[PDB]
Amino acid sequence: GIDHTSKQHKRSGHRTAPKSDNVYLKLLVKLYTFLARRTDAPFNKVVLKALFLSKINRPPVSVSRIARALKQEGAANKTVVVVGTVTDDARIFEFPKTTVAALRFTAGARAKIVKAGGECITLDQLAVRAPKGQNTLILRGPRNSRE
Amino acid sequence: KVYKVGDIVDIKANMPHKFYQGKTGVVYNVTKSSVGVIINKMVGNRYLEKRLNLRVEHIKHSKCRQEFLERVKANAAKRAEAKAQGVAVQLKRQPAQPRESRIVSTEGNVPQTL
Amino acid sequence: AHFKEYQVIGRRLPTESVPEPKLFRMRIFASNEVIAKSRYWYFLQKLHKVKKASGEIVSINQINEAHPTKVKNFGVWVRYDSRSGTHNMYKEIRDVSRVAAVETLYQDMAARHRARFRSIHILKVAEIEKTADVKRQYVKQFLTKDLKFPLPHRVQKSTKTFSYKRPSTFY
Amino acid sequence: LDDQWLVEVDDKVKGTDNELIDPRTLNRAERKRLVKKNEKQQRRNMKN
Amino acid sequence: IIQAKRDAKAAGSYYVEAQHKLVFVVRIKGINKIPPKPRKVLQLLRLTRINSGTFVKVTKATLELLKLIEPYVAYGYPSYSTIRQLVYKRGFGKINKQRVPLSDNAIIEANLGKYGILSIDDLIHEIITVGPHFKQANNFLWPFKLSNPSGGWGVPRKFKHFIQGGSFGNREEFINKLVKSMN
Amino acid sequence: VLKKNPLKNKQVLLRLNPYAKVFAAEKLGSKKAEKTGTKPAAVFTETLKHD
RNA sequence: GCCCUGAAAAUGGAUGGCGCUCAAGCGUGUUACCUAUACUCUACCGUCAGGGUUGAUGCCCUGACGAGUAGGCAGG
RNA sequence: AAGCUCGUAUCAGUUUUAUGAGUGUAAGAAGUCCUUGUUUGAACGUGGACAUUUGAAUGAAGAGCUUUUAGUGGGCCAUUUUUGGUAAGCAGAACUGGCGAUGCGGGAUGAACCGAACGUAGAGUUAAGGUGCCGGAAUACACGCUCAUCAGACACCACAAAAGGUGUUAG
RNA sequence: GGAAUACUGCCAGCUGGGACUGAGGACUGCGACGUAAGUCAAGGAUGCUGGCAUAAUGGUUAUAUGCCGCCCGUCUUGAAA
Ligand SMILES: [Mg+2]
Ligand SMILES: [Mg+2]
Ligand SMILES: [Mg+2]
Ligand SMILES: [Mg+2]
Ligand SMILES: [Mg+2]
Ligand SMILES: [Mg+2]
Ligand SMILES: [Mg+2]
Ligand SMILES: [Mg+2]
Ligand SMILES: [Mg+2]
Repeated sequence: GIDHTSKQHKRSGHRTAPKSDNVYLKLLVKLYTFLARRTDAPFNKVVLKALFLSKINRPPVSVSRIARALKQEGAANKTVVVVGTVTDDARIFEFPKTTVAALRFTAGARAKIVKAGGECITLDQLAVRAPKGQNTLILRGPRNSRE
Repeated sequence: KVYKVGDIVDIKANMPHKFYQGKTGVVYNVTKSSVGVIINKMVGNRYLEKRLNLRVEHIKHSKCRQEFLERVKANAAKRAEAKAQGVAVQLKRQPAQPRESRIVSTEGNVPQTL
Repeated sequence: AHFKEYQVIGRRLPTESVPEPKLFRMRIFASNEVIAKSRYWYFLQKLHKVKKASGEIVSINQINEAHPTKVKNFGVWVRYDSRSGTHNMYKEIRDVSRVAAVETLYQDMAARHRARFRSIHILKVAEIEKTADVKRQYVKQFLTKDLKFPLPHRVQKSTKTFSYKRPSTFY
Repeated sequence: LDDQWLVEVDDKVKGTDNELIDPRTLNRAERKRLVKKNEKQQRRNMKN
Repeated sequence: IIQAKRDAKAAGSYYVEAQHKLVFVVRIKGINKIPPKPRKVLQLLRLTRINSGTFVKVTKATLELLKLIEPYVAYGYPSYSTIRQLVYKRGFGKINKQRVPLSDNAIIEANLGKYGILSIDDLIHEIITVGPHFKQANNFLWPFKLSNPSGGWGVPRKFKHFIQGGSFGNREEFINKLVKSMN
Repeated sequence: VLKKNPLKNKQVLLRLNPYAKVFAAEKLGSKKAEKTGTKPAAVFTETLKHD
């Protein structure tokens, strides 16, 4: 016998794998697992962690929020990255020309960004363009606003 | 002898509640007559806060932080001196060490059998 | 165990403006030096007002027997603990060594007086120089001139289960 | 209770503005109120 | 030390040697029916199972812990041969929270090279002479997992004091014989 | 894959301690001490023989 | 100190039994010996943990752990 | 069980030091220095600055904050403090252990006694208890005591008046 | 006065007998003996030989011997009671 100081067979946890069955989402998880292992890039770590979250923990990000984020000084030419859905917003009348990478775009938000003159790309295209996440700005949506 | 809220005091009687002898608490209530003392008491596997009301003569100022304040001042002075003159300085307290060797001489001190 | 005799010399720890404390020496019978130092501190606290945490051990030295091959008569003065109080006892042991005499006394106390090592105190062991000073009959009977005695009814030890001859107890 | 060296504070007093009051003073006030109530009852009986 | 003892005897004095700075402690009782304070002290000294041993630096803070756990341990003053054999045969390092055998000097150099310790002999030196990095070296050493004594405990009943014919307490220099038997 | 005891395996002993070869060659495990003629004091002898 | 008396009922029975008297009884000392799912070393199963990896919720390397009613989770 | 953060982070049924009582408190960013503003002193502050010799030992890789829900609750025994006692048992408080949910070795047999906590095996060594035979293991060695017309091999309480005896041994 | 021996301890001194185990599966590493190429007991067993080639080993089944094993479920502190 031994007088254990701590619990035995304790799981670390930390959301090892996603609960989804989307084959494309699993492919993205595979690509960013490879990137996070073989780059030592904190951006890749953050994107890999965000790809494991549930729907209620991945709230949508508005195009008006994207515009407010781009209004920051020195960020007018950075690539906005949202691990989730980008929704449209009719409360804003001027939208800048920018590149946005996201899991999903609504039809209105995609039309608004393309009409402003930028491009909507996916996470694999983002990985090809910036393998270490150079000049990227990760945005998260509001959490407690829902109940 | 004026007691204020937040002072650390010792409970010392000059019959009931004999458990509160030697206990140390924090002053929270001061009146013209009595003093209120916070006591953290062990119940089961947790600590609970209790309000005690005492006469003025049955408490006194506690000096439990006096060594801490004096040591802080001495450490500041020694650190200033060692910054003025470059020297390796040890500031942490150390436990009592085992003693070194010695020679004991029987010069007039011849051992006596008892 | 097999007893050994030690001298233990100790003292109080030297203090400020009171240097060179007086040395105290005891002769202790024990099986090893750890037990000897424990007995020394016990007796020092019992007699003087000196504690182990306040004192120190200056020296401990084994004392050998001067003539271990010379048969001697010993008077042993001891005292033991009791509810009534401390009682003296004097015994006489014929032996060739102080430590073996002490071991014989301890065995005799364990057999007769139902006593224990921690409860028995060895106060003094003195060789009786003159045969006229021996005053116990069970020792005096072995001091007679031209002492002879047989050993009747000898029992031999067999290493085998069965013997083919009836045994004899002759000697 | 007035001469008692140490009085534990009741749990039910907390949450009200009467927490700062000396419990010895509170009990003396309650005793005097009881005595005056007895005197008023005696006066009522004498009136009746 | 030998010549200082002789020179003191020639001059009529007594040479008092320095107190031991190091002890070795072996847990002798099992994990059932241990009172809470000695149980906590045994956990703090990393004696979590029977026949587990560790080195302890002797200070006023550690003497009281040893006094608290006296009925459940056997401890004493180890010698150089005992320490060398313990480290050579049953020495394991704690690397990334794992128990790693010390079969090469490169392991010790990679894990304790910042303190100036480059080999198993340097580790033994830091143990035997309680140096500036004794705490780090001792905590690097995994607690020693000793077997039962090969010749037995030498007594009929273990759980009396060593003075009173038992096995626990401070046995000083006899801990070397006991630990070499258990090694 | 397997722990080898330097107290028994001479190759592992030499791998862990290069000075072991010098120790064995110089026979430092049986080093003779220098003979000296120091005598104890009469006070020490009398105290040792004292009752 | 040991021994005897120092009160006992009622089917036939108990230091566990046999039996034992310089003991196989009592006090003590020194050794040797016997053996637990305990300790030490090794192998194997599973769990957990830490690393590596362009049938990848797979593969490789290393380390430590394993009692269980109500109840919980997981794989079959 | 989920999230968020932080991770020389957060601490600890332990000790030490200082200070109380006949076990309590304290041991640094919820700091410190200068500079002199608030109602010649306490108490609140303006601006600048010192770190991996950031303030005892030992140990520890997970800690903190929000949400979130299954089973349960008046049990026995023992040890230590303390108050009242009875023919005698004991009765009322405080704390801590063992057991229920737990097998294994030993005590012949067993709810709380001794040892020890449990994956499947091999080898070695032991614990507690033992080694005349049942029965694995010395009818070992050594020093003494005892003879019981149902000794003893016992729990250490009672019978028990430390009473009776021309039993024996040592004081 | 000159020794020896006992006791305790140390050796990176030498050497004999016995038992259990052989995980891993190209190489890599740390070392040793060697001027040298190489060799080795150094990051886990190989070499040589005999008999049998089938009920011989082994499995299954019926029984014998040594030791261990109380009748389950439920409900009650707790149950052989
Ligand atoms: Mg286990
Ligand atoms: Mg053996
Ligand atoms: Mg035993
Ligand atoms: Mg028997
Ligand atoms: Mg006997
Ligand atoms: Mg037999
Ligand atoms: Mg009766
Ligand atoms: Mg067969
Ligand atoms: Mg049976």
